Amino acid sequence: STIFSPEKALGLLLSLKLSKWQYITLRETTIREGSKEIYPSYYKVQKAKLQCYPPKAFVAVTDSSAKIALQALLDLTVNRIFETIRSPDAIQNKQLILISKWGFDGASNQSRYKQNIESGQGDSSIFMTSLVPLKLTADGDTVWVNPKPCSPMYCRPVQFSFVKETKDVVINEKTAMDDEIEALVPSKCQGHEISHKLMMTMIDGKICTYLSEAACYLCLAKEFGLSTLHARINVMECLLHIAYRLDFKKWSARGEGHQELLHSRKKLIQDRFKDDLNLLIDIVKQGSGTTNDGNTARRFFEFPDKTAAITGLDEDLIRRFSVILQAITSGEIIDVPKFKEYARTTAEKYVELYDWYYMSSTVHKLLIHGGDIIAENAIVPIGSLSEEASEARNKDFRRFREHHSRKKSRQASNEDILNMLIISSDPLISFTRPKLDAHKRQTYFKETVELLQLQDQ
Amino acid sequence: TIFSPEKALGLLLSLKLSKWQYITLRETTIREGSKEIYPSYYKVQKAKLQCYPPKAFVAVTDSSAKIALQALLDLTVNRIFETIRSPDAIQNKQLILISKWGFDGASNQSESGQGDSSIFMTSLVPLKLTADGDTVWVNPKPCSPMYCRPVQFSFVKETKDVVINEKTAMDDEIEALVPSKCQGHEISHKLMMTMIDGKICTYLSEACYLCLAKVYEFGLSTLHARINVMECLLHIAYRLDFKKWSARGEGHQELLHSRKKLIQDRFKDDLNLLIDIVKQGSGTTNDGNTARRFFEFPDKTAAITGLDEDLIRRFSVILQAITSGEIIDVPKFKEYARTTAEKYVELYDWYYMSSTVHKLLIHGGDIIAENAIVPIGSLSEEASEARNKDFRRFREHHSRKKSRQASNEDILNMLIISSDPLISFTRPKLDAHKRQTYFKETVELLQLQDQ
Ligand code: NA
Ligand SMILES: [Zn+2]
Ligand SMILES: [Zn+2]
Repeated sequence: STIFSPEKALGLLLSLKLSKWQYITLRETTIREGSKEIYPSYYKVQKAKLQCYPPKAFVAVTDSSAKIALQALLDLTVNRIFETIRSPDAIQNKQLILISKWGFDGASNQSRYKQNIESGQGDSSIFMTSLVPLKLTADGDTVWVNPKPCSPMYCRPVQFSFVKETKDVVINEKTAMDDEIEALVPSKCQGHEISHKLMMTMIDGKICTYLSEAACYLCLAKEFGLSTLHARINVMECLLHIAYRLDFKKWSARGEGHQELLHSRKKLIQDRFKDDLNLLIDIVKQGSGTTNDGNTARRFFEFPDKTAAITGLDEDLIRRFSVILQAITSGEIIDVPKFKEYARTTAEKYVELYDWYYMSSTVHKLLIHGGDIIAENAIVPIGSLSEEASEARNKDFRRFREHHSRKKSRQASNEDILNMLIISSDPLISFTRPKLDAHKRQTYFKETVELLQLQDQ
Repeated sequence: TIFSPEKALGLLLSLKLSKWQYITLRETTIREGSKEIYPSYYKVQKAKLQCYPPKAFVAVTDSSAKIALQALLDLTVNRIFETIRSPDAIQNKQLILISKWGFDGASNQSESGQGDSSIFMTSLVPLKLTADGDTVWVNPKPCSPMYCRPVQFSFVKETKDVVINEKTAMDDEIEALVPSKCQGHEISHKLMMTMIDGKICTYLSEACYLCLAKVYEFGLSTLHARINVMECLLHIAYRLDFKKWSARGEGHQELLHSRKKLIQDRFKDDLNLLIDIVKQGSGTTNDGNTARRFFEFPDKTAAITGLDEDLIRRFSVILQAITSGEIIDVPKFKEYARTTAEKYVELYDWYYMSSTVHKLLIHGGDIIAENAIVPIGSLSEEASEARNKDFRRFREHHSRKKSRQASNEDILNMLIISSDPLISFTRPKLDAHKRQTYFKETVELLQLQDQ
């Protein structure tokens, strides 16, 4: 009776970032011109939103943290997965196997630059634990399978607190998860009974050394959890470091008078980013040396034509690295053979231009082993997704503050972001969301969509 | 296509849609099996170009922006003709377009941005198109910003000088007005400077009959109406402890100041509002943005100030009707003002009502009825607030020296698009913003109850 389902409307809502009253006015104004099979009522959309939420008795929103009980979240997901299977009349109901993925990561944030003058409340540092469902197995066969195993569209939020990622809080979160994992592991839906097998694979290198108290093969033709956030930042930094040394073109600035003009070049480029782009590109807040958020790296690659004029780097190289990071962070399906050729050539262009600066471990793992990592669905979006939430609460806090107190508006923000994270990671809602945002449509390059083989023009 | 490019462009403004929100909205609407809905953004952008006057006086500096009204009137006349049902007006030997003009200034507070951020805007409104004395076209919203054509806005504090400076600078371009041309008809222009308050009139020159309601002390500025009523309510709130008009008295000043800071503190911990904060010269630099938030939540403001909630919402509903620019049910408004007035004396007969509150409640119906409400000012404020947002977006991809003009360039255009006669003819009766904020009593006064 309506072109857009209430759930499909909710998709269009997220894909466009439309407000409640923009959608109501969009509806009314589109009716008054003679067509009502298009959009449902917002009453129907609000109900579709409510259907994504888990029960209110399992959701803990403080002025600090936010937590869902892992039992409640898995059961919620199972139900919404069944509503996307073509004919959920499966034969094995004695046992279904839902294979799921989990992990955690942390991101930082800065609201312009405001020291001794705070623009609101919030630690500007978020720590999020997430879960992703992978395969639905009955007697050894695939019944339903995740179409985007590394997209944030299936990155369910479990518990995010606005705390810095300590070695302790990592171990604290592992045992806090392992216990609620090791304790309860059943589920029920639509007559079938579903057990859960969880794998902690959304983990980077530093977390692994924590949990244990503690190499290429020489790189054959004839590897770890790659964070989208970590890839985007450590490549910007690698490109910046090359830019500072363009005067002498040597990896080590240890030589006679090289350090003298590296700092000279670095200050020229730092100033160029501030007045040409309003970017604090390498400005340090004494937190071991590089307080560059994912926001800073995102804007460093947003305009390859301009970053090259600022840094003195080659535009071809910069655009190549940006297109790659876009494909990674989209969460969409990447044409692995088409990607490997693009990565293999980007590497060739690197040594063509800057063979003197050795490739960072992150750049090596990206360009040289990135094709395989994509192919084995081993890319971790908790990082970038955790940051995008932080940017979105500080936005919500500045909106709620105008009619609520600080301690109350700070929780109304944690309440709303948990919801926004649930709708966006909902299997039935994500089942009909556009392959690329209005944001992704505007920003992604010609080469990027070509790598994603997207017919979502 | 269901939406015309101009009608889509209206939907664009009414929703505050970005270029890429509209493109994705279109694509996503096709991908679900329906094309006939929205036109291309190139066709929408072409419609935007059609509102602009030529390179004749695209004058956007790092400071000001100005259009010659000859180019603007000819522009307006042409866009007015595109809205008449049957332009078979036989009498074309002389057409009389009667238009309205004036100017007003607004201030602003928030220094990280660029700009003096105090704006002074001169605007023009077309009223009637006369053929041999007969109505050919008539303004459907004579006080709405939807027909408030911008002539020149400079970022200057409204000085005594710049008023007279603007008066003769406008007066000269008047006598030099050649009759406009469109569709074989010849249109002469008669302008009246009535969008003017009492302040401007005493400059140019170097009352109640014992009250009788069934210009009217010059009219009513929407910007000044919201501020001078908020301030009147606050002054009542500060003196609630002793219930006397005079702030003098035995230690009254001591507890009046105590109440004023109590309420000022409530408006910060509850609302993040600077209610009477001064940055220059022992003053009361309350923005039009500040008055909008003072009335946005009458149930909450009343707990803060200790005032009667009914009264606050009543004053808010009225100021919303005034500022909407839409047509107000004059008989239904007069009854609403005349009852709000009764409620005022019911609660606070001890505080004499300010002249602005008197003019509104007692003479406001008639001022509405004679379309004597001036939106210059609030429009200048919404423009000023909208440049600071473009500056914050353009700066993040452009230098300051260019972003300071790219903002002035874009704001003049959006003031033109919003004041374009053909676009406003098919614009939604009330914004997406007005949907969320306007109260039931407000919509009923505009009689938009079912839209
Ligand atoms: Na508005
Ligand atoms: Zn290797
Ligand atoms: Zn009177």
